[PDB]
Amino acid sequence: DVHEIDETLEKFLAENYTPERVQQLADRFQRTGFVKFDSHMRIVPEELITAVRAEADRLVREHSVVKSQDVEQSDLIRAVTRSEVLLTFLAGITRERIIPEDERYLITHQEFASDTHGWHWDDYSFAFNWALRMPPIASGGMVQAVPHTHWDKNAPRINETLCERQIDTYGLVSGDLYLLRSDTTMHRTVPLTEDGAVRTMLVVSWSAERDLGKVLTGNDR
Amino acid sequence: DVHEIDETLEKFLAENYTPERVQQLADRFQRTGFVKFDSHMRIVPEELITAVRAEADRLVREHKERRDLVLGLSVVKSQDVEQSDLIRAVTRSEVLLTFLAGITRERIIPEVSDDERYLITHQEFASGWHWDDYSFAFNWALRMPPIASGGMVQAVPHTHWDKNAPRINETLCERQIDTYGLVSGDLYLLRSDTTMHRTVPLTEDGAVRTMLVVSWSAERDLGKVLT
Amino acid sequence: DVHEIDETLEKFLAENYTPERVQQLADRFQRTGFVKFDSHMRIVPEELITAVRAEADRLVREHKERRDLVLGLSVVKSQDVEQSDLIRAVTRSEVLLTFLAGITRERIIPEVSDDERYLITHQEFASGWHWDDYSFAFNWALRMPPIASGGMVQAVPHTHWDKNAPRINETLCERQIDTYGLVSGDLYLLRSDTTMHRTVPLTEDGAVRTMLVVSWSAERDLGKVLT
Amino acid sequence: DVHEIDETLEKFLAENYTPERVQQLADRFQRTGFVKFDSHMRIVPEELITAVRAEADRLVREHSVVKSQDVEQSDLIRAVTRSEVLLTFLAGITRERIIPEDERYLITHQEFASDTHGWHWDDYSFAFNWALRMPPIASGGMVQAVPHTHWDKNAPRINETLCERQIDTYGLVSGDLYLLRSDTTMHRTVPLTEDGAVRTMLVVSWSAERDLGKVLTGNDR
Repeated sequence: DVHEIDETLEKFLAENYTPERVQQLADRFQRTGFVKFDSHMRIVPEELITAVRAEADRLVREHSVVKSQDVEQSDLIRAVTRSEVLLTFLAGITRERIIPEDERYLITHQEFASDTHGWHWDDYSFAFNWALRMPPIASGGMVQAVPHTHWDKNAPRINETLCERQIDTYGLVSGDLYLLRSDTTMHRTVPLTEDGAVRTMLVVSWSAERDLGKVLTGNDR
Repeated sequence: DVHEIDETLEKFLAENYTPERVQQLADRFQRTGFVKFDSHMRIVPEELITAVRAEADRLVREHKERRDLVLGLSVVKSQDVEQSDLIRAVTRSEVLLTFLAGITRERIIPEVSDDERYLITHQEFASGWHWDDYSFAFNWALRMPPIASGGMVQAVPHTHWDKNAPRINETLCERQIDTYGLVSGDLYLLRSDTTMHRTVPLTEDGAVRTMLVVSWSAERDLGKVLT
Repeated sequence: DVHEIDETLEKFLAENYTPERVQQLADRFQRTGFVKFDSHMRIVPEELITAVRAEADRLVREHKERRDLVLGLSVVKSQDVEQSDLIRAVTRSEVLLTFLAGITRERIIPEVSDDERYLITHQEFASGWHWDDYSFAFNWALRMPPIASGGMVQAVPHTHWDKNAPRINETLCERQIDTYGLVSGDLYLLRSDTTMHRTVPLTEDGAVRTMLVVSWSAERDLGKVLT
Repeated sequence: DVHEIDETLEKFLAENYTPERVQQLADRFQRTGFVKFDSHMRIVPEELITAVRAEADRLVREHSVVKSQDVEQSDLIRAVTRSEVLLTFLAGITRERIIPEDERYLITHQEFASDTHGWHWDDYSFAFNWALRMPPIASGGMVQAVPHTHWDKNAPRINETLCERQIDTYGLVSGDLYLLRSDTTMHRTVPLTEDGAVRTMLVVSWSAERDLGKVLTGNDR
């Protein structure tokens, strides 16, 4: 199945997306920092999600959090998460070039009550996440997002940021994907409420031109 | 002071509120379920807040001592709070209640099932989402930790408590959360039956949070009990 | 049909609404001042809408003829609309009113000063922001032009009419405007005393807009008159 | 006074703005498409606004709308609206390079009832506008804005856009300036309600890198 992934996605995307539909998602992505690809808005065909899930549960059995270099050992994940077809398509949503170049990958695995990935920003512009396994909404695990913010590393003022803004909450079901503007959207996961609530996330980090400019200047400018 | 309290409050409110300001607050209360009375919007003069804080501190210390002397987050129950003449006077003031009814835009009935008229909570160590059974909560944030330590109030207005399926997390997925920072001495009025609300957990021991909570009914709550 | 109307409406509502759906609409009505009953949320069956549209068309044509025969945007006044048995039956239906009171979460009183119980407007040529004096407007968008021609409803909830200084444009600067597209046959319920609202101007001759407007009171409107 | 404008603005901005304040305005600009520089948030000292006003009323006396090449004849307006100090400062708000390069300038002048500049988008990323004269709010003339939208030139669907979004309204007083993200914020002016309501606007259009890329590709990509 390898190397044919490109044609498989180019066909799937071309059949399911008009340019106008992509521009509506671009509007939503700019407004909210967040686009969810659920069963009503698939971006990757179901067979490849089951495959990526299979690869992730295998890497989880040798962890919980799986660090980037371990995740990078999967050839399927590298092929999908760097597919020029997928990156070009998603740049219609970001309305800017995506640069798939560090901590490139990560697999979170939550299970015990109060499991959380607390409020934070990331140093890169984009997060492309696969919610391979998600507990029911009542068990927690939703993503929460505060767009149009920024990380002041000398005084992040997370709680004062919440007082100035409204929090969006996104429920996820197993197999959902989502794109996040991870540098200006403060985000977190909702703590798990039960033990035995399995939450497995593949996180993929990409850059924009602004992230290359920050590297070249060593400065937020 | 006794009936001097009502005279003090009437003069303070008359000196500080225009009809237009009251209507602006009423618009905010309908829109958000929440109105904060802070240093830029006092409703009770600062001298009375200090006195109410002293009374709440006394009740908390006495409650803690009595508990220690019997049993070996503290919560002062309604009947114990009610014994404070000062707290009873300010929180049942005809002047304050009538003023606030201009913001609720409906009658406030200072009657609730006795066990939940009043409450004082005092939190000293790091330690959820709900609705109440009555329309109004009038809360005195007598002592608040830094915003950075937590303790904010969060609110989701225009919701409802389905007692058979509360669906808190599904409600969060459909709505946006508002967060309100408080500092010591702030008061707030909350539409507690249609605003899903919680206290933000404190994330640091030694952050002290002392709240006086007062529950009031509206006409809908009387009817609900009757049917 | 006569009392067959109430039986038809009861069965239609019972078949199409769960308690959870009604509470969701009540949450939306409190939050936005507005609930649209469109093809995905019918409240009156389509056959009755067609019949009400035919009656409104008749009243408009008869009104226009009578005016032409005396004098040489048409507006059918309340007393003339009231003569339609069909329109009177559907708009005063105990079944419909009781159902909608689940969305308002308060009693609906189908009484208003007689001159403004009912209204039919009919607009045929290209041609403002206000509040009403009563809590509820139940509107039948019987004929609507394309959205591109205008005719939407815009709304700013959680406001109030200061009759001495309405300050429409200053209100707009403080709030966000909601816009609702309508197609022929849509109905909507509006909290007309706290939602500043307008019809979007039609920007094309030959775009036809026919509306049946019904005003209802809440308990606050009875009290307001009495005081 | 000419040529000293740079130092005059560099001093004024450095005394009145911390980097943190600029980043809060950046957050607001991304969220809303709109930052207002009123008496509480001046960007240009009062003496230069009175001067620019003086120049604009003169150009208005020989118009109403004053086209770009006529406006360009004013040396003061060119100096201020291309000041490297101002452009560099404002790029802290846009969080991207501003390119002051076509219809570079425009002076609208409204006066009779129902005067309006109807709903539209612009072809450039930024509008830097000077509300030199504004009637009272009750006479109209406010700016209205719908951010996170886009101009589909084959079917702009303005009214359907309003049905999907909320409208922001910004009141302006004489001397207010504002920065607008003019390509993704649908915008208009509120029609004047009285005759003799004088509304004089200087509009300055700037590009971003995305606008140069659209030129080079002839395409929205």
